[PDB]
Amino acid sequence: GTVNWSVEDIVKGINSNNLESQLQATQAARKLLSREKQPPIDNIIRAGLIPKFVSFLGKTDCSPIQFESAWALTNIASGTSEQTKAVVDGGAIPAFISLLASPHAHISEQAVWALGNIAGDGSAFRDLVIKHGAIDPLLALLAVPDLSTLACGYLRNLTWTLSNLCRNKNPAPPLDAVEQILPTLVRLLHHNDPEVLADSCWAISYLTDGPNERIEMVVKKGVVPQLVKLLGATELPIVTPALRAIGNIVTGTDEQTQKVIDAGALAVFPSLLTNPKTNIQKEATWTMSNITAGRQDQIQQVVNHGLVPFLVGVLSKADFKTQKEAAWAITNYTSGGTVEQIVYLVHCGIIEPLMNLLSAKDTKIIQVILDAISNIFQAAEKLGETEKLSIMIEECGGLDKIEALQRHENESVYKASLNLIEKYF
Amino acid sequence: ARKRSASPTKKLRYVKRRF
Repeated sequence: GTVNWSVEDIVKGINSNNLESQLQATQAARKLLSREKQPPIDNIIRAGLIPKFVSFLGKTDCSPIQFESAWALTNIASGTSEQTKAVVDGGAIPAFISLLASPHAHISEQAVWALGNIAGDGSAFRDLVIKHGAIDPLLALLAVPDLSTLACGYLRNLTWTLSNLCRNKNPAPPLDAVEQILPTLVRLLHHNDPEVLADSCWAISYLTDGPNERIEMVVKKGVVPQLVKLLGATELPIVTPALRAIGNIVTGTDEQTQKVIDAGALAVFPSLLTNPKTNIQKEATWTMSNITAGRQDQIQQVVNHGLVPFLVGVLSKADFKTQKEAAWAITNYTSGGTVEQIVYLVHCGIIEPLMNLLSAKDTKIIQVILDAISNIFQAAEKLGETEKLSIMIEECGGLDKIEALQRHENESVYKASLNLIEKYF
Repeated sequence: ARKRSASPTKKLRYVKRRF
């Protein structure tokens, strides 16, 4: 019937002034564009079919052709930036926004999907979709007493499109649009569907990936406790975005970081810092590094939750990126911590893994480790116990690594190693 | 001790094809 048509046949059908022939040709185009391997998007564009599909989007009298053209244009817009641009240049944004209010649920869903692709292209098309007024009808589709009444796929597509409206920086989404979307996003963040939860967490992670004012916009809605609960979830697709969001939040002020701590986040990090998925370990160690850069009371809460031994463990054995994040965490700890907190860090066994990491090739991690060692030595100076620490480093074999780094190509490593050896060895 | 923000995402376009 409409299977395995040539683009020539599709064009002949769509060029006929018979709406039923046009519908069948558009369905053939949809089926061609829905094939697993290499859909002929470029051939369809070159045939000049995008304007015809956009015109069909407005055939209120023929809902099937609306649906077929919406599907075809969705799949064209799923391709390269040039193909999405081809869809946009045909005038598809306002037509899809108009279809958002269609009485046919499948057509409205297809329009949601298409606008999601368009906005997902980048910040320019995102903001253009916003300027055409998509947020109001999109959110109206979700203004129901109980989200569970909506079809699962429909709700998932709406959540994903909203997440794409929150995505990308340079520039970040308009502030008024973020404020308009956030309430519905919190409501979705309390939904029970794993995919909806994952995409809501991804949206929140986008919104928190910026200055402290954006983070404040998010945290003032009260989402941090729910984010921590989701941090404790079993599904990795949920934990990953939740963890990214929590990390973004703790990159902000001390008060926002304290909101993360007050919600019980630290209690989850024994598992996160031992998670078998390397990316979770890296992201959790980076989050810990930003928490240890906080106040001394926040460092103390890190201590009380027994997380210093887990940092020692990650420093001792882990993927090198995770070990680098752990070195950052240790240096921040030693920079902001009290003498008591620093000696506790040493008592947990940080020196040996920290010295073993000086064998790496990355210069910046070497500089970070040397700064942490300098801070620990200052702490030991205020206690007059520098010789015990020097003996601990020498027995470990770290003095050899430092006197070797004296000959490092980088100037900062050279000077820091020489300062350490001149002042304490 | 300064806070370190996340590294840039390398996935610059998020789109979905309907099969």
